[PDB]
Amino acid sequence: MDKFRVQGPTRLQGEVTISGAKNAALPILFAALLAEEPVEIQNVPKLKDIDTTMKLLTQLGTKVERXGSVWIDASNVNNFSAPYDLVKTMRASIWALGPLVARFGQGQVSLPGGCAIGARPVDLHIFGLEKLGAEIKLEEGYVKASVNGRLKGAHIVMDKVSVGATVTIMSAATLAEGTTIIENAAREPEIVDTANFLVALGAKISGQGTDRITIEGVERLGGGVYRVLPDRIETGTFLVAAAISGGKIVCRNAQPDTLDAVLAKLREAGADIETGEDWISLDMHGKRPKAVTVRTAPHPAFPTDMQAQFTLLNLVAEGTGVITETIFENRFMHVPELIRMGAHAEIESNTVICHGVEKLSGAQVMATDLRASASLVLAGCIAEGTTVVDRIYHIDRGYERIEDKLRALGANIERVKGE
Repeated sequence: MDKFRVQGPTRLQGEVTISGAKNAALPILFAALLAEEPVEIQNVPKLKDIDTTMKLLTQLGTKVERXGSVWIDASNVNNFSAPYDLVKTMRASIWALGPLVARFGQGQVSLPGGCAIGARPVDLHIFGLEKLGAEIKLEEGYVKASVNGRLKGAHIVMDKVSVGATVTIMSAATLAEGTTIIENAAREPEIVDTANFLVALGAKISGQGTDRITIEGVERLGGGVYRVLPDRIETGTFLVAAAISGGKIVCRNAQPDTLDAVLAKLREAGADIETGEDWISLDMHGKRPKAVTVRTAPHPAFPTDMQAQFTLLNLVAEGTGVITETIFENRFMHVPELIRMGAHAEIESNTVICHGVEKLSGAQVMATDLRASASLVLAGCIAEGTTVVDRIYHIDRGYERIEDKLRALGANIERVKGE
């Protein structure tokens, strides 16, 4: 089990190039099942789920290959079933359902142990496709969809905001007969990116980014070249890296408008921030951060995927600050780990009261959540001594070569193979 051995303290400063967002690349890759002509998806990070997705698409009859781009030719897709062995490691596989039923009138995806599709009183993937006219069956370890003819546009009200189901419904609606209006739609930048990709193929969609998305169905989608947007969470992670170490960093290949809440919170912490069309610079001017108040909420509000990172920021800041989760109320496993590194904090209900200390101390730590794990690596960079972060494969799956990026910023980090 690989680990990262980090030697601190080190100021993290310089430049980093932000990779494409896996959370946008995945729905775009599945949306490509709708394309009748070749598609080139650019700026796709090299991460496990991307490979898993390519293997699944191939099984469906898609011709795929990759490098910086992933080239897709779904013209001859002829198998409409995503098997257990190809989906067991990735829940995103559910996104094959909508496109398949919308373009070929049928589809099915295996549901492995731990998969909660159909378990909610109202599963929005199922609800949305049913509203569009599909008949959904949950049988023999699969979720199956079918429709006689084409799907039909409908006014669909999502009873909860769901990025997952918004992608499913929006994607399938592009080939439905008529207009579909999605109310209470997820507003995440990845939804916007998926919508713009579909439009690039010839789809008619408006309202992406707002709580209401309107799709006017078309007979077919063609092809095109589309560049995946920057990973806003990776960006925030590196901005935090500089913010907690007195450094100055410039993030290249970034998209500032996906991070309004995060940048505003860093300014409250004392960061000197500037932005350009494709870059963001953060400069602490050698100063320790000031404690801030953080409250996670649905985009465009402060993102829960940056919560662990800002908890770390508060734990080395001047003053007492509070972290409040309204999305994942017990997403605090990074706290006990940081406490073993000398951090001072109390977890109370859905909040963490942080009492910032001047310097952390190295320890052997581990968190299974991707963002928490990355935060522990950052903590090791600024702590006094040696920090060993275990099970870093979790990071490997969500960040593209974070080791190389941190090293180029000044980190003393080494990947170690099993103890």
